[PDB]
Amino acid sequence: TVAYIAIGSNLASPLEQVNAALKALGDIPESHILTVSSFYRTPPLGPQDQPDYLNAAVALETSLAPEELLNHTQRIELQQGRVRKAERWGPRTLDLDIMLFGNEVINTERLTVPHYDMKNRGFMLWPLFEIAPELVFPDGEMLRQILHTRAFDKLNKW
Repeated sequence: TVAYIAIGSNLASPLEQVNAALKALGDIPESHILTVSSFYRTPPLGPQDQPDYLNAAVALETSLAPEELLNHTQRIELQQGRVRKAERWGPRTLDLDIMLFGNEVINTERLTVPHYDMKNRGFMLWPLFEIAPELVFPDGEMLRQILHTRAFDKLNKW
C-alpha cells in the first residue's frame, strides 16, 4: 500500500539529516521507496529562529503501518543525525509523519490517513502534490489545495 511520510529536517546541512530517514525508509523490512522529490526550504517560526530547513515529500509502499514505519525512520534519526544525545538542541534531527495510508480510513496516533494539521502545513502537502496530485480522497481534498486555502499556496523549491 502507498503511504506518505513527509520528512522534515533542518540545521546548517540538512542533507545528512534527511539521508538518515532515506536510509531506513530506503529498504524497510517490507517497505520500498516509490516517489520522493520536491526539495525546498521552510522557516522555523517557533522551534527555532534560524531559517533554512530542507523538507521533501516521500511516498513508499509500506506493508507495516506508520506505527512500525516511523519507528525505523526515526530510529536512524535517533542514532544518526547527531543525536549524540537527542540532537542535543533544537536544529538537526528528523521529523517525518504519515499523511496517508493507502487512501483508506484509519486514524489513531502514529497513523492518520485524513491527516491533521495538514491544512496548516504547506511544507508537506505541496511537495507530495508534485509527486502525486490526485490523493485527495483521504479526506476529500488533495494536499496543496488544502494548504492553498489554509496555509500558503506554493513554497520555493529551496
